[PDB]
Amino acid sequence: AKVLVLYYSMYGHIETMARAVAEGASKVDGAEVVVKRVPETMPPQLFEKAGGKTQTAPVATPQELADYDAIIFGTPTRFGNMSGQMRTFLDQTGGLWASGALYGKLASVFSSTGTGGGQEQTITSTWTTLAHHGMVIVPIGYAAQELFDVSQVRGGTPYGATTIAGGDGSRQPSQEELSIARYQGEYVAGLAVKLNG
Amino acid sequence: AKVLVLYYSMYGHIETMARAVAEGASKVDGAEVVVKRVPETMPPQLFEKAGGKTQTAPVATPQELADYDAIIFGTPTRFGNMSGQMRTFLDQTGGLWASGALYGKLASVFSSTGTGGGQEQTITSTWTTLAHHGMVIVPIGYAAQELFDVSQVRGGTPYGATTIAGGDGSRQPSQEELSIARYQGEYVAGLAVKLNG
Amino acid sequence: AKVLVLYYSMYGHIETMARAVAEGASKVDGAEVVVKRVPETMPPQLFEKAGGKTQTAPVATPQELADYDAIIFGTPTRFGNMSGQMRTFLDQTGGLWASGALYGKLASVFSSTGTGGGQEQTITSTWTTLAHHGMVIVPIGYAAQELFDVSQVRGGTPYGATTIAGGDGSRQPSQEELSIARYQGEYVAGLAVKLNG
Amino acid sequence: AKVLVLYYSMYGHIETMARAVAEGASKVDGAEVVVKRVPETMPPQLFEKAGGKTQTAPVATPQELADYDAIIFGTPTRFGNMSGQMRTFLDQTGGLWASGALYGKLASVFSSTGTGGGQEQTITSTWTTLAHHGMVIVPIGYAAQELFDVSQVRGGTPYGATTIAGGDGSRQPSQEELSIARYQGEYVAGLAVKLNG
Ligand SMILES: Cc1cc2nc3c(=O)[nH]c(=O)nc-3n(C[C@H](O)[C@H](O)[C@H](O)COP(=O)(O)O)c2cc1C
Ligand SMILES: Cc1cc2nc3c(=O)[nH]c(=O)nc-3n(C[C@H](O)[C@H](O)[C@H](O)COP(=O)(O)O)c2cc1C
Ligand SMILES: Cc1cc2nc3c(=O)[nH]c(=O)nc-3n(C[C@H](O)[C@H](O)[C@H](O)COP(=O)(O)O)c2cc1C
Ligand SMILES: Cc1cc2nc3c(=O)[nH]c(=O)nc-3n(C[C@H](O)[C@H](O)[C@H](O)COP(=O)(O)O)c2cc1C
Repeated sequence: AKVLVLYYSMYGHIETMARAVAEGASKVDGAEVVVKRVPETMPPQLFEKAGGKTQTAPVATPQELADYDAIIFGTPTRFGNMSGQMRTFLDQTGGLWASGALYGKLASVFSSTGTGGGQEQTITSTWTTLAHHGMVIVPIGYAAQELFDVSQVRGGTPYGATTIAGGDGSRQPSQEELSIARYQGEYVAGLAVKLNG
Repeated sequence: AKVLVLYYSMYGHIETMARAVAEGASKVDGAEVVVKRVPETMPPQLFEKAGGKTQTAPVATPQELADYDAIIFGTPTRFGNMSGQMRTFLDQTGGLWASGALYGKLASVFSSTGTGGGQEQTITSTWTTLAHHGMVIVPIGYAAQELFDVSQVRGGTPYGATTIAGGDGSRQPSQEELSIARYQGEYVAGLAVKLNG
Repeated sequence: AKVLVLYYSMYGHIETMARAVAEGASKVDGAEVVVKRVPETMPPQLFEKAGGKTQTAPVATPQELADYDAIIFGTPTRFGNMSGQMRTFLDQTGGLWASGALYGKLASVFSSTGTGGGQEQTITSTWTTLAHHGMVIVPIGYAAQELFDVSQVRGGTPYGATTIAGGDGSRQPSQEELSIARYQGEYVAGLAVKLNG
Repeated sequence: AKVLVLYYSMYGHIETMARAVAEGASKVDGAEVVVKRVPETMPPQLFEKAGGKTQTAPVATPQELADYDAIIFGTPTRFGNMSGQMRTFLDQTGGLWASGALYGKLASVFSSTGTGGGQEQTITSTWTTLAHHGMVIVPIGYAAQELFDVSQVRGGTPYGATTIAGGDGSRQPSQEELSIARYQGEYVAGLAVKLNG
């Protein structure tokens, strides 16, 4: 089964999560795992001035999403929705929609926020779009034990992995957050192989 | 694979839809299909005096949900949520949650409304609960061609089948609506057999 | 203006929050503030055996909601929805709906969860029902400074105040959580007086 | 009071609805109504070649939103979310967010879809973003009697006005749909004047 980890990141938090998701998915033998980012929509000069992070991941095309058995989408929140960059990219999948190209493929979502608020809404609003394409939606539930720990500030929900970046973006994804992300990658890839071989 | 069509219906619109879902599911070789309703929560006298419909489907226990590979949940809307009956029943699945009993099982949802409003929100808000149980959520997308037909008033969404009961409850599920319902059962039962034999 | 704080609580977390909300609302001169609970739906013997908390607040009727200019709803989560008790109560407001009795009245929501997951979904899914009644929906945004603090585990979202009860229910609402709850009460009551005098 | 009808439209269906919203709002004595569109994000050549409609409304800046007492947002759906154009624009309101510039301002939403699916989710997912800004969210409920009419295919929800463009975009907003749109503008403008003079 082929598993695409497709993400948008400005300051690297989602990028770090995406690598963890891919690390989990890769544990599944017979899962072929690929990490790509959506295009930046900001002018390059404004991106740089804002202190955005340069990223090694190849830039995806909308069309190539059809090549995968499972797609795990990562996006930071923008006021409780996916980012404009991820939205713009998904708005370019009308050809895929019309051909039923993503129908029955697995979909799962992970997110990042500054201070936690909107992390659930970002994931479930993204599920809406996945459903229009007839993708099978994969939440993570409470298999990841870290979800029971309320001793430290941490992202992660039953809807999908998340990270808390801090108001000023200075936090890095924690061990527990990354664990949950790895689990989500393992679980989705396992399902993809179960379904598609 | 074993498929439970689990529903609440007061006036029979969801009951009718549930039978169509079960019909569709039973078309799949290897699928064992069972239809049950959740308990009424209204006092029986008030149920009858409001004109509630007597139903032949047996009443489910929370515990028996563990026995199935796929559960297709049907509920009328109550102001854009699942009904109190369905909510009260799902509130009794804490034991199943604690044991991971529904984890990884397929889930899908169908709804009914008087005049359309809330039919999407009923489905997607039900998905939230399914996700807490770690169920794999199955939307129907646009595979059912009736979804393209805007020439007549018609339930059905990419999130799941729906029916429009009319303001006074006098409408009966239409052929197009029942077709989408059958498609949903068949599709989900197919996935269930693919995953579980 | 008359402000109803209407809540459901099994173990007292929402009850504690509700009192804080009422404490905030009462700071607004010319706001008349009342706290009531929805009926328990569990058999009394099962409630007691589960270690449920007895509560002094009077039990509301559905009809009396019409008497208020603003209603602030509190409910614990059940898998990312409002509780069956709150759902059952709201399912009894069909008379109010048909008469437009809650139309244009202010609505706001607060929630409680064991470990955080579902706290956003509980609030926004509740908003759906409020919208069917034509209630004006009042989120709190980020006026409450505590929402910026990620140094300690704490509830509170831009959608409404929340508390984290812990997996075993042993946590009590924190100073920061209660502050946010008080703010929500103050803010809603201020709006109610602005609108209705 | 000042009312901004802020919209995105590619083929004019939301543009038509926006004009009706503005018509309704202008009926309120004391309401100053302004209609503006968000910037196109598609390359101009691709916009034209796809048959995009030239529009007379001026393009808004993020900054000018601060000048209004009520903002009524219109967007077509993109797979059950707001359009990338509207998302990209709202993503540029971080400055306004940081200063509390939209806090306590009225907000309301209207949508358009090809065949109905996603019209509710578009509205409610837009509400999420409004809530992060602390805006007071205004659904329309069932005040508009057309919402009771299931005899013809018709947009409109208790969450806000909608229109059905048809699979091929050839439908024009109907009289019933435009009536609901006008009602929404009038209602929101009335609240704006009540609160702000
Ligand atoms: C336009 C905008 C909107 C934002 N909205 C929220 C929000 O609603 N809640 C939150 O906690 N953080 C919010 N943030 C913070 C971002 O989610 C955060 O910077 C992002 O998760 C960092 O991930 P990245 O490093 O992968 O880009 C917002 C930031 C921007 C620029
Ligand atoms: C409490 C209550 C709330 C309702 N809310 C809505 C609603 O938001 N939208 C709608 O179209 N119909 C609404 N209705 C209509 C029911 O959804 C409708 O009667 C039901 O779908 C019929 O299905 P059934 O025959 O399976 O019971 C409501 C009915 C009741 C009793
Ligand atoms: C049926 C059931 C479902 C629950 N679902 C969740 C959940 O999804 N997320 C969560 O963090 N806690 C969940 N809990 C915990 C409750 O939300 C928690 O006990 C409640 O917030 C306590 O508030 P109270 O003291 O006011 O009753 C659930 C508890 C029960 C009994
Ligand atoms: C990328 C894309 C996604 C779309 N998704 C949906 C959809 O989920 N449901 C639907 O009914 N129409 C969908 N459509 C149709 C648009 O919502 C429709 O063309 C729009 O409402 C027309 O409004 P406008 O004339 O103001 O641009 C989609 C169109 C595009 C281009």
